[PDB]
Amino acid sequence: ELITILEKTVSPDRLELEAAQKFLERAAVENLPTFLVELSRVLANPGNSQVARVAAGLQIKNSLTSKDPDIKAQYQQRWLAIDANARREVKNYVLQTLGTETYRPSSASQCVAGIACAEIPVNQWPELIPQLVANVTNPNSTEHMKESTLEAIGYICQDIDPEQLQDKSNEILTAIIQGMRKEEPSNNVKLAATNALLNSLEFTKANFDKESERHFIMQVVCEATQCPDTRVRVAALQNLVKIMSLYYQYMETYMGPALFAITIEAMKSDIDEVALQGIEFWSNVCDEEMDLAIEASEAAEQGRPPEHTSKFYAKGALQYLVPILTQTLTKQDENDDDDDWNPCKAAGVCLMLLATCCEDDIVPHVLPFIKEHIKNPDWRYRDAAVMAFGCILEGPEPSQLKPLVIQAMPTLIELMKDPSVVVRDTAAWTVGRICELLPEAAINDVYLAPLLQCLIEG
Amino acid sequence: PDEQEIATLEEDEEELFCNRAKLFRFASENDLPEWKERGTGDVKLLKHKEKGAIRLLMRRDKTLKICANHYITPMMELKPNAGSDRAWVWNTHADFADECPKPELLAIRFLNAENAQKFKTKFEECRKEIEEREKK
Amino acid sequence: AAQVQFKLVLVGDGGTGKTTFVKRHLTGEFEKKYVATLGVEVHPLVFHTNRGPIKFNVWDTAGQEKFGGLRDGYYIQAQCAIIMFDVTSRVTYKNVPNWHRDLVRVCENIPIVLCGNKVDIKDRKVKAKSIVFHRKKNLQYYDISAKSNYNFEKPFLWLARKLIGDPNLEFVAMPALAPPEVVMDPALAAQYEHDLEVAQTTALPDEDAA
Ligand SMILES: Nc1nc2c(ncn2[C@@H]2O[C@H](COP(=O)(O)OP(=O)(O)O)[C@@H](O)[C@H]2O)c(=O)[nH]1
Ligand SMILES: [Mg+2]
Repeated sequence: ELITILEKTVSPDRLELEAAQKFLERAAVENLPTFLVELSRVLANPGNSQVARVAAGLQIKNSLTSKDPDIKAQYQQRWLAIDANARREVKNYVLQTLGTETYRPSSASQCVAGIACAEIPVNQWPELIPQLVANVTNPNSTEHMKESTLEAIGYICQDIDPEQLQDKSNEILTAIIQGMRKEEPSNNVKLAATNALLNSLEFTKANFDKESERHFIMQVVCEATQCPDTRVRVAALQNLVKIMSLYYQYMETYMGPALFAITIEAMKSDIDEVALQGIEFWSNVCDEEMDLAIEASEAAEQGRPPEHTSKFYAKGALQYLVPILTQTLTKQDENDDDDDWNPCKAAGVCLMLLATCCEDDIVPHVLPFIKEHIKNPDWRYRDAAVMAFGCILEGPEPSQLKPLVIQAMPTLIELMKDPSVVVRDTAAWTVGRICELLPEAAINDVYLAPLLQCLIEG
Repeated sequence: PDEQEIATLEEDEEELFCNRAKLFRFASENDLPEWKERGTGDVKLLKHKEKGAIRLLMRRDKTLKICANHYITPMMELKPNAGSDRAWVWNTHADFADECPKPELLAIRFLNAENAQKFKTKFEECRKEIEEREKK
Repeated sequence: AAQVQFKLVLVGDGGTGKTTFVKRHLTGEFEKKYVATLGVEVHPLVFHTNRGPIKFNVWDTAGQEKFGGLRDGYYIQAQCAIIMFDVTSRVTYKNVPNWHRDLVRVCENIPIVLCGNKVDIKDRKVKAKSIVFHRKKNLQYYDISAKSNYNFEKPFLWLARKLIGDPNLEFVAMPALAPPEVVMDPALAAQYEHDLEVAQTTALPDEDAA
């Protein structure tokens, strides 16, 4: 009768939760195999409520997994010592309950992943991978079956050690790609498959090394990025960002013909969840290229760099990135918090990263926008111009930045008194950064301290 | 939704005093009675339009939650923080801050001197008025 | 059911976070002592917005692995959650992806807020430019510090805006209710006078700290 105490686990009362936890601990300590068998029997039966099945699945998962690696290893070793017949029964119950859950987050998939992490390195559950592949590839499988199996496969790939499943990585990737393909009618299946691919990217290094398999993966991801569903697009863009982060050196053949247009369209899109990822792609590209530049600077002493394959994609895309970021900076509202993570802040951060990366080359592509919109009657464009001018201050040589006392200062001083609060605050931020820049750009400190004090109070 | 028209219930009353300050709550229930924070905000004294009841009501800042809410009685007279010049300590027997009456000991520090003195004079005036009202 | 109460979950990490951020909102204080959370202590928080009253059943989850109890059991039927990490220890930031994964594996696209505590302590160990996780997963980030009450109300405001469905939602002043007037025995009045003088003698030590 574990159903009652498992149902009690959702109640907010302290006494009920404490009693439920005590009963669970007592049952687990008294007889672990029988307790697991009863939990799996509760999980398998579809007549129970959602809460009971979810709680039983979570308890089973917690019986095998822990954040501390030592505790997780201890749990897996304890699991391997259970009676073979009881293990067979519980594994059969957990495997059969796949596809009978009407809720999107399947609790049985976590149990499957835990048992897989426990047994696959010892090769104790050989039927698991063929059964999952058959479930995914069977045309007669229901939507819930496909979603549960894909989530289980993704969890298994993300959790287990990469070396233990290299033989069946090909079949796993084939199943995931067949889930992600356009022909699939269910959007939920697409989302689950894309999330599984995202979780399994680190596991497929050997597959990515093969040219044909890497090309197929890139093609299917680029196909998925154009899916009508917004969540699928967001997941695919996250996949692209992860691929760029992990396999930068392999993106030469794909950048430009396919990735450039997709990223530009994502940046120009009006959906925030898409524009954020579009900007984040180039932000991560700039960060990786900055790391490679640091590596090259270090290896200048060592003669040859180990993996400096920096193609300067950011520099080539600068003239297209800058106008889009400046246009994005305009989209703002008065009642919006300045710390709200809208595309405006992402665009500003991307502009700062581009300034720090391309250095002296940023100014020609940004300065005309500042000159045009520094006095635009619309407060939004004026805010965008002052924000961009403040962003571009870091990274270019101060001797090149000398055209700031000529025209910038007398206008930003006025902007510090602008009726709009937003432009006032952003001009204050800009002049604060100018306060840090000016000790470098000043020929002498004869006016450093007085002007600094005047600008602090400005 | 059920927003209707939000009323702060400050109407039908005159706001005699209002200034910014920080308030502290005495942890009498704790084994160590030392002071604890309560919030920062404008401390307001509200006098009823015709009932002649003067009450203290202070909310917090950026959250606008009640942290002290009780009436003013003629018994709240003597105890000051005369050792310092930026503090005031008083006792209340029925605090409805958490929608439940409790006894409380409270402290307050406005900025340094002038706000504290003005608050003390206004508090003494209100207390004298309530004493005159109750004497009849 | 005139309330719109939501089951909020605070995951955080070992120490450095919850049960002080919550206690700041609940009663108003700064717990300077580290009492490790033992269980899933629940505190109902109430806020007032222009759209009406809003309630949060805050399920405070212990950060220590040995005190977790029902580790993921509390992440059930959750509708919003907050991940908290200390900006003075990079280890607590390293574990944020694990907490996000655990939250996602049991809840479907629930709103999540990433908060960095202890920003007022100075000597910040996790620079603002080094925090990139919120960009990766489209998570809302904030800088909070319960000691100085710096942006301590922002996460709840953002969560309320997301859950209710009104970007223009703002915190409003809580209505005031007239307290009831009661009197008691004069012996308790003398006891309270003794407590009053005890309080007035001990007020100065708090001033020196402040
Ligand atoms: N929130 C917060 N806590 C601080 C700060 N400086 C020091 N602390 C201490 O850090 C401790 C955090 O522990 P806590 O979060 O309650 O443990 P947990 O409930 O297991 O997560 C508190 O006891 C505070 O005393 C600060 O600036 N902000
Ligand atoms: Mg805790």
